[PDB]
Amino acid sequence: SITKDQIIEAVAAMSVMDVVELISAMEEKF
Amino acid sequence: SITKDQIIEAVAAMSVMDVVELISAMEEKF
Amino acid sequence: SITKDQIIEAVAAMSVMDVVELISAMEEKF
Amino acid sequence: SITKDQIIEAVAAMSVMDVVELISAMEEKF
Amino acid sequence: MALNLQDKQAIVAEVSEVAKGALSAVVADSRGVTVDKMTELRKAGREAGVYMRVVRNTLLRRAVEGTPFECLKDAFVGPTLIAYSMEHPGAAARLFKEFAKANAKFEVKAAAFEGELIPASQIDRLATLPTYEEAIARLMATMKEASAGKLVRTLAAVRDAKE
Amino acid sequence: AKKVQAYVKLQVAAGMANPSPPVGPALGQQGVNIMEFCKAFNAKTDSIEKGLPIPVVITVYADRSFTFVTKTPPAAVLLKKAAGIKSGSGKPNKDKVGKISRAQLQEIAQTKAADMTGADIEAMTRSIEGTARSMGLVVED
Repeated sequence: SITKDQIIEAVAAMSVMDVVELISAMEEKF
Repeated sequence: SITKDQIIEAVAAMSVMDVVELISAMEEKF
Repeated sequence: SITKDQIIEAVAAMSVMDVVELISAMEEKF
Repeated sequence: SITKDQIIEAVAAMSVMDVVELISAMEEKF
Repeated sequence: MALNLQDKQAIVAEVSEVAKGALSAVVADSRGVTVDKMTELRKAGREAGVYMRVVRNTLLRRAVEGTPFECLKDAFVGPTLIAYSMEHPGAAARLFKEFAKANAKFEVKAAAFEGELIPASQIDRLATLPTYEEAIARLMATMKEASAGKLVRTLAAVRDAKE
Repeated sequence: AKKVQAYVKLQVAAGMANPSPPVGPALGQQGVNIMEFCKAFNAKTDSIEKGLPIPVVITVYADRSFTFVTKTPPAAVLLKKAAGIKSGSGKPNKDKVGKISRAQLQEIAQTKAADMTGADIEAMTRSIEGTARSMGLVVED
């Protein structure tokens, strides 16, 4: 997929969702 | 939109793409 | 030997295939 | 390109060639 | 002992260790113990071997004039006391470390590690080839590329961002 | 290891541990306890076997009992269990009494891998060789 899509989403993706998203993505690998 | 399904389905962002993304996330944040 | 920009541009193999290129670089090991 | 061969041309090779590749790998990406 | 013949023997041998040798380590020994031989040659039990020798040949005009075997810039590598370390077989890998972490246990003196051949140069202690057969270190030198370097920075914010 | 603090080795066999009559008050007088010699020893000793002499370093500073790190037995007393005669030297060089070979004493040399001076597994043989020759035993190589 285009980089700007992943960037737009992972940047916005609200907050209430986002902090429970990217954090979980830090809780999956590494 | 979706979070974990598009993270698991992404798992790609070829390091050209990936690193580029990083840099362009440095064009918005940090 | 020495196929540089190409062996590294092979990163279009994404993340999971990379997990493979790590695994096989060790496995049948500890 | 096939990942298997990409690993085959890496694993059993000689270490200087490896280091020269590592340092130049610290430059291109990241 | 013996004469100039014994000399020539000692030199042609110890500097053959510098001709066909894998690596070289120059170390000044003051307060050098027997527990030193009991260190390098104990590390020779399960790790190293008889593949290693360290003679005190800092007899200089013996061990230096005795290098038509082409060790240059070594006049400067001849000051004071030195214990020559040479490897015929095996990697040049671990030996440098053995002394590096020997002398830091106070273990005599390192001569500040004056440096020796196969760079063929002056004094600095580098990390070049302790790191081989460690290639898991390269497994982590990839840094996962697109993944772990992504979970470092691309996901940095959500934990460091709300402020 | 540094140099010296304390240590002693006096004993007969592990078959009877902490013997009163052979040593007794002489097993040690330091700050080593005669009754307390029967614990930290038999802990490992009874964990492997008995009957072989086991010397050891005795490390004592200021505190109560002592700490001893055991390594290997003597290779001279290994001629009693599997070699030959129950005794020793006897009339050592006046006649050929016992005879061992290259085959035997091999795994005997192999048993101590933390106790030798050698990087050479070929060299560390001829060390124990003499240990077989102290009583005047001829070697068939």
